[PDB]
Amino acid sequence: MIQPQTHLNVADNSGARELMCIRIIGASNRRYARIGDVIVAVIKEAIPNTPLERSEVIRAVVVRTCKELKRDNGMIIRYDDNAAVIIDQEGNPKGTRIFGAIARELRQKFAKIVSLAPEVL
Amino acid sequence: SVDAGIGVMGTKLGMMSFFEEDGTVVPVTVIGFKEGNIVTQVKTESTDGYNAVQVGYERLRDRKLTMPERGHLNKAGVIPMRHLQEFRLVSVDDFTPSQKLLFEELFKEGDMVDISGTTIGKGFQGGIKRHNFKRGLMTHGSKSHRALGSIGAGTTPGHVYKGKKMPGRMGGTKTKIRKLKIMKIDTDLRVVMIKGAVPGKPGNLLRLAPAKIVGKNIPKN
Amino acid sequence: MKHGRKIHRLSRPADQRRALLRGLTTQLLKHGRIKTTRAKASAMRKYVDKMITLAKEGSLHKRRQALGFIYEKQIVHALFAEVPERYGDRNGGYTRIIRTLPRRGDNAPMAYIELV
Amino acid sequence: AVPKKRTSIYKKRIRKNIWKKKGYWAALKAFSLAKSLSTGNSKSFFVR
Amino acid sequence: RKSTSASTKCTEEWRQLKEAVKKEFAIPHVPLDQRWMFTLEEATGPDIWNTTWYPKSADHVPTDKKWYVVDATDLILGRMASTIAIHIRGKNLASYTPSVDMGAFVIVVNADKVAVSGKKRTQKLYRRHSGRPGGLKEETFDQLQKRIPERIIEHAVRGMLPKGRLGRYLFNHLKVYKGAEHPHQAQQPIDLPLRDKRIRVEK
RNA sequence: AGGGUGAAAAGAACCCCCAUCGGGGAGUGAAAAGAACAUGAAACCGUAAGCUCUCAAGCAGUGGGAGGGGGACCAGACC
RNA sequence: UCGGAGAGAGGCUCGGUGAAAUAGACAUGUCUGUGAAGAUGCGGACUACCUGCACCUGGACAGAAAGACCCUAUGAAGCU
RNA sequence: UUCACAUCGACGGGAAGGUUUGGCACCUCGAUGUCGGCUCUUCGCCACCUGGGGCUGUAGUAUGUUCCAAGGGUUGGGCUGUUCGCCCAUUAAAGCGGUACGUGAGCUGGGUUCAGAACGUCGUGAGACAGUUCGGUCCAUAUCCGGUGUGGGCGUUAGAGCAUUGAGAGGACCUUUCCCUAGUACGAGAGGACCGGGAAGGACGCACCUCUGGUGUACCAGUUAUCGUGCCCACGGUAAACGCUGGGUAGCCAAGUGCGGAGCGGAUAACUGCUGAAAGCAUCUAAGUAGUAAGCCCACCCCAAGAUGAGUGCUCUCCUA
RNA sequence: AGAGAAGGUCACGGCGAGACGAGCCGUUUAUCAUUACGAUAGGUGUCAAGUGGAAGUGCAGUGAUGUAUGCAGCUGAGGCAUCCUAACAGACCCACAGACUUGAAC
Ligand SMILES: [Mg+2]
Ligand SMILES: [Mg+2]
Ligand SMILES: [Mg+2]
Ligand SMILES: [Mg+2]
Ligand SMILES: [Mg+2]
Ligand SMILES: [Mg+2]
Ligand SMILES: [Mg+2]
Ligand SMILES: [Mg+2]
Ligand SMILES: [Mg+2]
Ligand SMILES: [Mg+2]
Ligand SMILES: [Mg+2]
Ligand SMILES: [Mg+2]
Ligand SMILES: [Mg+2]
Ligand SMILES: [Mg+2]
Ligand SMILES: [Mg+2]
Ligand SMILES: [Mg+2]
Ligand SMILES: [Mg+2]
Ligand SMILES: [Mg+2]
Ligand SMILES: [Mg+2]
Ligand SMILES: [Mg+2]
Ligand SMILES: [Mg+2]
Ligand SMILES: [Mg+2]
Ligand SMILES: [Mg+2]
Ligand SMILES: [Mg+2]
Ligand SMILES: [Mg+2]
Ligand SMILES: [Mg+2]
Ligand SMILES: [Mg+2]
Ligand SMILES: [Mg+2]
Ligand SMILES: [Mg+2]
Ligand SMILES: [Mg+2]
Ligand SMILES: [Mg+2]
Ligand SMILES: [Mg+2]
Ligand SMILES: [Mg+2]
Ligand SMILES: [Mg+2]
Ligand SMILES: [Mg+2]
Ligand SMILES: [Mg+2]
Ligand SMILES: [Mg+2]
Ligand SMILES: [Mg+2]
Ligand SMILES: [Mg+2]
Ligand SMILES: [Mg+2]
Ligand SMILES: [Mg+2]
Ligand SMILES: [Mg+2]
Ligand SMILES: [Mg+2]
Ligand SMILES: [Mg+2]
Ligand SMILES: [Mg+2]
Ligand SMILES: [Mg+2]
Ligand SMILES: [Mg+2]
Ligand SMILES: [Mg+2]
Ligand SMILES: [Mg+2]
Ligand SMILES: [Mg+2]
Ligand SMILES: [Mg+2]
Ligand SMILES: [Mg+2]
Ligand SMILES: [Mg+2]
Ligand SMILES: [Mg+2]
Ligand SMILES: [Mg+2]
Ligand SMILES: [Mg+2]
Ligand SMILES: [Mg+2]
Ligand SMILES: [Mg+2]
Ligand SMILES: [Mg+2]
Ligand SMILES: [Mg+2]
Ligand SMILES: [Mg+2]
Ligand SMILES: [Mg+2]
Ligand SMILES: [Mg+2]
Ligand SMILES: [Mg+2]
Ligand SMILES: [Mg+2]
Ligand SMILES: [Mg+2]
Ligand SMILES: [Mg+2]
Ligand SMILES: [Mg+2]
Ligand SMILES: [Mg+2]
Ligand SMILES: [Mg+2]
Ligand SMILES: [Mg+2]
Ligand SMILES: [Mg+2]
Ligand SMILES: [Mg+2]
Ligand SMILES: [Mg+2]
Ligand SMILES: [Mg+2]
Ligand SMILES: [Mg+2]
Ligand SMILES: [Mg+2]
Ligand SMILES: [Mg+2]
Ligand SMILES: [Mg+2]
Ligand SMILES: [Mg+2]
Ligand SMILES: [Mg+2]
Ligand SMILES: [Mg+2]
Ligand SMILES: [Mg+2]
Ligand SMILES: [Mg+2]
Ligand SMILES: [Mg+2]
Ligand SMILES: [Mg+2]
Ligand SMILES: [Mg+2]
Ligand SMILES: [Mg+2]
Ligand SMILES: [Mg+2]
Ligand SMILES: [Mg+2]
Ligand SMILES: [Mg+2]
Ligand SMILES: [Mg+2]
Ligand SMILES: [Mg+2]
Ligand SMILES: [Mg+2]
Ligand SMILES: [Mg+2]
Ligand SMILES: [Mg+2]
Ligand SMILES: [Mg+2]
Ligand SMILES: [Mg+2]
Ligand SMILES: [Mg+2]
Repeated sequence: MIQPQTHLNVADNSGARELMCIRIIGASNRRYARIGDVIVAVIKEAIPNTPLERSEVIRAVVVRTCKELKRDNGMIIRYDDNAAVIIDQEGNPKGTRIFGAIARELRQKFAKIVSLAPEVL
Repeated sequence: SVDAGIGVMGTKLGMMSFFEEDGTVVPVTVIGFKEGNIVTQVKTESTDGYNAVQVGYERLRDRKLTMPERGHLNKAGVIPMRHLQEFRLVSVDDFTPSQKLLFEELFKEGDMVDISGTTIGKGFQGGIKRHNFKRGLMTHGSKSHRALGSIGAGTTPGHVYKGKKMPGRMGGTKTKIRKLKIMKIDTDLRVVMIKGAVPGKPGNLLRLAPAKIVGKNIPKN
Repeated sequence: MKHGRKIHRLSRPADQRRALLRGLTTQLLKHGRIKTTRAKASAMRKYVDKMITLAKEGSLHKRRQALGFIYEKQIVHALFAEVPERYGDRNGGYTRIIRTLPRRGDNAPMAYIELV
Repeated sequence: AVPKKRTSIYKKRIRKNIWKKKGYWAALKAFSLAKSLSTGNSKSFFVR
Repeated sequence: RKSTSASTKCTEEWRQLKEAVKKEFAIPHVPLDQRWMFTLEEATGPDIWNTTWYPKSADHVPTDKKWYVVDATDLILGRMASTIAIHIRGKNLASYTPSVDMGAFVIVVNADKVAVSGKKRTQKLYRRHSGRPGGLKEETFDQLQKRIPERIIEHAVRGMLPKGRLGRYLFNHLKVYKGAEHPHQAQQPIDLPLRDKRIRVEK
């Protein structure tokens, strides 16, 4: 349930420490980013001397919410923080290595991302 | 509003969860039945002007029914019943007064139904709750909050419009929920499980018809 | 709204309504019959029966639970004496409510609640 | 908001008659109640 | 419950006495059919010759009135509706009075064969308005005539009847049917006289 | 700001309703004029009897008057 | 965002007591037209059984007297 | 490039509208008051998107211009007293107008720069400013109409109880990507379709509580201070309308769960047409017809015979003297 | 005029119905013996559910405290049973075979 002005942690190498979400995309006029949605964020805090400068406008996909994802098993999933992964407009992650768990719900639109994951839920 | 096929009536027993082999959980309303669903009366185009069949539903003690009504069900040769309803068909040849309906013969699995019932009465409700009015500002100076807003324009027209949305009574009405699906029929308990919500709390009275699809089940106009 | 909210409010806030009911039941157990408003009566049923059903068992536990409801000890002990005698066979339903002429001052409907 | 005019005699008589009709229903309750206490058979009721 | 107690008995009896004596001395009613200037009785009465004649209750009584039938097939809407209005109103009787109903009943049959000149079939526009804004509805004459064709002639005659109490009460005297058959045979309808030349259209 | 029961307080014994006030009889008086008392208009509040209103749009009247009722002596009139 | 539920004091019903500003008379629809140029009251259509109660505030150029703004007065006063 | 009329259209002309800046002073002065936002509508069409078309300097994709079309839609922020406007990120698109700034007896900022004060400037001066700056009180129990609901009376030609027809009225019929068709037509390539199928979304509507929860002063547990119950134990009161916290069933609720938007139905606008005269040729039109729109009307969903035109149906009841 | 038609209102017990009216359900609570219809509310008994391990008495410990008895104790606005209380007593409205005409039938 990411929405504009929400702050996020980044899940990969890409050298952004923190993102502020400004827009949800592809959802038409929706206000809610949930897992698997592309958001336009900006960089707030960066990891120094990295290809990414703060105050950059970038795309990222939301891989973790504190809201709850519902599969068809009746299974539910809730993380402790919000996080996204910074991508290209191709679906390829800019940074090459991902932290944290992800879901099998991303397997359709993003292959790379499920691949680089340390754990899958 | 000619109705496709005969429907039956039933009682809403409340909802539970229902698994499928692949572990898909569908929430289902469980619709029970009671002694009834008996054809009461039949109305011919000649006699009544149109074609319809009146089914009775709930059984009842004899005393509780009034003399006119009791006489109405004595003409049929049927047991005393609480609720009567009418279904409106295009062809009534298959039905004779006193005939009985079985919901197991009118409804298979994977079939589409339509559930009419009465809604929960929420009483007398404000503009917010009844029409989804946005509420005004809670804090900087503002005295409005849950209030209705302005109700019209200025000197002209100089009166409020008809139908202009206002607080009044909400709920408690005949509602129809189109295109539902029947997950499982239990013969032992004579119950039907339907995917999703139907109106009203348990102990309600429902009407199930086979779904009216505006292209293919109904007269064109 | 309220659907299925079953409690008797008696037009008092929670604290006062509790204390009211404690009071009224110590009165009922002390005098055996009393005159109140129909609302107060209908509300008071439940707690009367709670005390009676309580004293039918008699354990130090139960007795402590009654002492912490009723105001006057003496009445509680009297209960734990009398009840096994007087109510032993009655399975529930220990109160009669016999309604009367309304009150002159406000026209509040009155009633007589009896320990049966 | 005030009364732009003064209410006409007859309309006022109709509104007050409406308020007087509640007396009619009260008199019916009272009568029925009297005929109930006038048999001395009611165990739900008590008078002193 | 009709009380047969001596009281109500008595009262009814007495009232028929009052009525009897009031009937005997009252001036008789002489209907208007070859009604000659005066009966030796009226001659003792009020002055009805030097004042304008106004109809009394015995006259206009509903049960008397003529009935007429208009076959509306190949008639022209308006021109017929004027005739109809005249007869319903009573303007063709010597006894006509503006304040009273002296008129006839008129039965219009074949209300779907009524004819209209020029492009009106597709042009003429029947509008009616909900009373909400944006609440305007419009039909062409033809949509109407396929849907509920009686309303066309009712709507054309009601226009030419007076407006106001007498107007509406008059409007109930117009009985319209779409088929060629009317269930009024008991009332013995006469045919309607039409003195207009242009009222009959020929194709 | 608050005047005028009657000629005279003769200001109502006695009985009834009855905790008092208040009342109804009886008695006083030319009259009840009964003490909030002398003539007692209007607004305003009602009660009874006659006709009449619940498909109706209206500064409420007016000319025409259906039907119904009432007191007449110029009963063809008036209300 | 985008509202939700709850508790109290009112609101609501019943009994007791019981105001006020307001008020030519009011038998007090809508559209359009007209008109001192934004009409319940004039015209034409249209719509409307009688009458309550709870709510809402678009209208009645709603209500609370001199319009603080502008001008007038051979007005008033304070000040330079 | 040729070519006035794909698209522009100079010099001039003829209009409509009444939204800009104005002229007038018919209007109200007592307390008939301007611009922005909030809430809440509603209407117009000169059409921003969505539906159908003609022409193109239209290969395709995408345009350009124009025709019919107002059913629906028309985001969220940084910035301003602002109309205006600028930008950021989106989007199918982020239309322009009317309604006394539409809306102040619904809400709130400025504005009528009210009285305090300061700056610049003008004035000897008191003071002044279509200069700037900080501070600065609008009340309201709804009589009538209008409205949203919800009753009673009476009518409906004997009185009732049920079940319905549907005149009329409303709600809703919205939209985006993606995938087959097919990397097929089209084009040298780069690019890349019409038409018709399939899924997922958005907004909106109708319900609902199985799951995930919110509240839950019904309840359960911890726990601080303190006064009660004779004292320990254990409970009760108070710490407003929970002392403070941690949970919570039923209800109510959404962020949760379902479902909806169907029509080889009818008639049209633009347009495309077929037979075909008046003018032995031609012509979509004069006769007569054929396709065709998110528009119009039925169908869908609720209401509905006070529909006084008061409907139809089934049954019941009308005793005694 | 007696009586009280069918039905209605009131009363009485209620509600997932409700501002009030309105709506809906009840009003002796069955019999059964093979279906179902005769439990409205409260109480009582049991069940789901919540909370999370009662008091008392034992043991361990210098003690705060832990541990056993015990899915305990409290609660149970939800179900299902059972007439134990209250649905007692009752009251009011209400019964011109449906004015008049005309055809048709007999
Ligand atoms: Mg029934
Ligand atoms: Mg409710
Ligand atoms: Mg808001
Ligand atoms: Mg506030
Ligand atoms: Mg109170
Ligand atoms: Mg407290
Ligand atoms: Mg309990
Ligand atoms: Mg005396
Ligand atoms: Mg005393
Ligand atoms: Mg005395
Ligand atoms: Mg005397
Ligand atoms: Mg004397
Ligand atoms: Mg006097
Ligand atoms: Mg009418
Ligand atoms: Mg009438
Ligand atoms: Mg009138
Ligand atoms: Mg709330
Ligand atoms: Mg509250
Ligand atoms: Mg107070
Ligand atoms: Mg009161
Ligand atoms: Mg006064
Ligand atoms: Mg009126
Ligand atoms: Mg003019
Ligand atoms: Mg006008
Ligand atoms: Mg008018
Ligand atoms: Mg007039
Ligand atoms: Mg005139
Ligand atoms: Mg208003
Ligand atoms: Mg208000
Ligand atoms: Mg007006
Ligand atoms: Mg006026
Ligand atoms: Mg001068
Ligand atoms: Mg001077
Ligand atoms: Mg040209
Ligand atoms: Mg002037
Ligand atoms: Mg004013
Ligand atoms: Mg256009
Ligand atoms: Mg287009
Ligand atoms: Mg084009
Ligand atoms: Mg090209
Ligand atoms: Mg449009
Ligand atoms: Mg529109
Ligand atoms: Mg629009
Ligand atoms: Mg598009
Ligand atoms: Mg505005
Ligand atoms: Mg606008
Ligand atoms: Mg206003
Ligand atoms: Mg300021
Ligand atoms: Mg100077
Ligand atoms: Mg300050
Ligand atoms: Mg009022
Ligand atoms: Mg009103
Ligand atoms: Mg009404
Ligand atoms: Mg009614
Ligand atoms: Mg009636
Ligand atoms: Mg009737
Ligand atoms: Mg229906
Ligand atoms: Mg219809
Ligand atoms: Mg109507
Ligand atoms: Mg419609
Ligand atoms: Mg459609
Ligand atoms: Mg190719
Ligand atoms: Mg397609
Ligand atoms: Mg969808
Ligand atoms: Mg839930
Ligand atoms: Mg639940
Ligand atoms: Mg909680
Ligand atoms: Mg909950
Ligand atoms: Mg002590
Ligand atoms: Mg405590
Ligand atoms: Mg204390
Ligand atoms: Mg204190
Ligand atoms: Mg307190
Ligand atoms: Mg808590
Ligand atoms: Mg949903
Ligand atoms: Mg065509
Ligand atoms: Mg062509
Ligand atoms: Mg030719
Ligand atoms: Mg040709
Ligand atoms: Mg043609
Ligand atoms: Mg078509
Ligand atoms: Mg279409
Ligand atoms: Mg479509
Ligand atoms: Mg009817
Ligand atoms: Mg009639
Ligand atoms: Mg009876
Ligand atoms: Mg009732
Ligand atoms: Mg009740
Ligand atoms: Mg009884
Ligand atoms: Mg029970
Ligand atoms: Mg129960
Ligand atoms: Mg223990
Ligand atoms: Mg404890
Ligand atoms: Mg030890
Ligand atoms: Mg448990
Ligand atoms: Mg039993
Ligand atoms: Mg009993
Ligand atoms: Mg007859
Ligand atoms: Mg006869």
